[PDB]
Amino acid sequence: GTELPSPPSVWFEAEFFHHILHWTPIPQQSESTCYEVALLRYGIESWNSISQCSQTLSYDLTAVTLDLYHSNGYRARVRAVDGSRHSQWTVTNTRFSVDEVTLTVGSVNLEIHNGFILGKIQLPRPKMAPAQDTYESIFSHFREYEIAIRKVPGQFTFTHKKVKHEQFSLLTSGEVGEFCVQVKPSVASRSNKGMWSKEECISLT
Amino acid sequence: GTELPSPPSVWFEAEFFHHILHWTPIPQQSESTCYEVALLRYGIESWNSISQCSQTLSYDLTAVTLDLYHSNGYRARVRAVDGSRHSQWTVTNTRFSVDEVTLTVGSVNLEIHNGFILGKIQLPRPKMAPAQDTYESIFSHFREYEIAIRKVPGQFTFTHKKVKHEQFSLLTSGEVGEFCVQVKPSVASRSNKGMWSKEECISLT
Amino acid sequence: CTHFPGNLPNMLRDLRDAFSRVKTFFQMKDQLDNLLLKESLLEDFKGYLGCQALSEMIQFYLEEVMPQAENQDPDIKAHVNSLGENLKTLRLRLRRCHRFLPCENKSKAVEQVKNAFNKLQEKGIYKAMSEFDIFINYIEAYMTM
Amino acid sequence: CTHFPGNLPNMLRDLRDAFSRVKTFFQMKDQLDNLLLKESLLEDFKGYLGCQALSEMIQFYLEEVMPQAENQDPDIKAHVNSLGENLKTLRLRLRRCHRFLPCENKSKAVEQVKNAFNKLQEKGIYKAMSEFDIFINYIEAYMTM
Repeated sequence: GTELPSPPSVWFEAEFFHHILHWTPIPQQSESTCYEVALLRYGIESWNSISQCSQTLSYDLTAVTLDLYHSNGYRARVRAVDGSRHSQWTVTNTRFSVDEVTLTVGSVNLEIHNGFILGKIQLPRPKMAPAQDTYESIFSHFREYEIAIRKVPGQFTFTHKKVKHEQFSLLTSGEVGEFCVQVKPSVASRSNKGMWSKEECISLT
Repeated sequence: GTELPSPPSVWFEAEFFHHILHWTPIPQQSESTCYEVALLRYGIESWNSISQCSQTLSYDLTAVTLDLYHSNGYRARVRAVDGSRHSQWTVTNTRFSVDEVTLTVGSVNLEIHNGFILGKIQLPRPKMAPAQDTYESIFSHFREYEIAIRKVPGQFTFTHKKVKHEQFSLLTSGEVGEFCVQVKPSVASRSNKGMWSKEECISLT
Repeated sequence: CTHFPGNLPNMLRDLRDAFSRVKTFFQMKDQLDNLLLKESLLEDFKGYLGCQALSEMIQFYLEEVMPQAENQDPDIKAHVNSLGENLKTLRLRLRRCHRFLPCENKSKAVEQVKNAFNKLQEKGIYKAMSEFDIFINYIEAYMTM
Repeated sequence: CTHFPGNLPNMLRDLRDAFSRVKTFFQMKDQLDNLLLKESLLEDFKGYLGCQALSEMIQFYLEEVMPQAENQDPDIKAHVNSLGENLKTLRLRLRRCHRFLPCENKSKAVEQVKNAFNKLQEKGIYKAMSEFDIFINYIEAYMTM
């Protein structure tokens, strides 16, 4: 009975230099309970307590994994603490590496031309990212982007286009109105899932 | 009986661009008999009669084997001819190649210094040799020379020295008189036999 | 091989996508934290022994590792063999286009010669042997480069 | 290997000198005049497949050719085996000093890894498999050069 339940599960959720640890609370958690988060760099048998007590279900581990893209990854564990008792540790099921990072774009700029609409994709430049590590620098080859284009006025429908450059063009066949765009990034050799960008529109008129 | 005996044997005897064919006469050879010499370049199934009749036991085949050092060698054959009858052909036992060439030097120059005698070895520059094919060019590495030194006045005795350069020096420890020298060449990687040079002497006084 | 303008990526994604199918099983199974595939192996892949190092590993995985795991736990014996295929499928594409895996490529001239030698038979043993000096001259020629 | 300042020549002379001992026998025996060891083989020795071409030939002679001749005519079965030795003796010296025969050289990192893997056993199958992505990242890294 004197036992304190361990977090049901611990997993990473990350984007380029935004490595957030996540976990499920123990059942029937009192408010005096918090979680101790620890870390381990694969290759070094050494667990490093990062936070001794966090009253939340997530934790930004970026700062302590800034060398993820030049490493073999990490392992993170969480345990419950209440008074002078603590649960067993609950470790991530898989080694967190660049393979578990969700690709995203920094933003999208749109300009209107003759029958062309010039599009430029701004890759993400997070703060926490050291200069030596730019998106292009890490993912130097095979960067692609799926594009979705919606017309307005109009219904919620999209034309899909596939590009392999941060820049692309859109044919304004001979229409007017607003044109909304969203892009999802990817790396041809990697299987990393990606996320659609916040739509970006432009009034042709 | 109507048979005409074939040359007992045919072999090459050569130095740098001086490829002489040789053979033993048939037994009891009349003077109206001569030898027909033929040639073959290894890789081409084709015998080429070089001389239809030669009343001698040797034949300079240089001119027709000027590409010996950039080839896989040759085969030569000889047969006896008298009136309208001729012997079977007698071919060389081995393919004549650069391996069957006797190395020799062009000459040796000697100068007298303090306690040193400067020696310079002149590699052979035969006429028949095309420019592209200099001794150094063919035997680019591992050229060595054995040197024999005789004192005069004195007896017929020699001091032996081993050099790896066309130039060498001789210690005149503190003696006078004439100093005769002879050199025999070789190629460290090749097993080609060599010949001692015509002695070259120099009056120190 | 079409100079491989760049058809390889799709093959690595194929390999990883195959691996993700067994990633959790083994990563939950492996509790040790030391690196097995040291970066010394990486340096080797970059050394002028790279090709040989890479061939050996692919061989190692396909012959020793995967066979021992696929069998030991049929649970994923399939999911793993699939990965194996993606691998062989990669190796094949790597050596069809020189530069990447020369060390697994047969010599053409050597092939024809072995055949011409077989097409001779009895006369072949004799001609190969009596051309030995040509052999040495080739070998020697080689070294001088 | 001492960078091989140049101890190889003495080894080629050793090889030829061995060959001269059987030169006449086979050269009197071989009556055909076509070249068996075409110069295409020479070009291969100069191509970036050189090492592989050279290894194959040495293997060819030592395994197929010499064994079939030494046996077929014991007359020189010795004189020939001797040549064989000079050959193996050469091959050995060629690969002890990289540059000449890299293709016959084992990878050190790959050796240690195979051993560390053997020193694990059960835990080894699991760690090699769960590091597969590191493997792919190495392979991929390789290609990008």
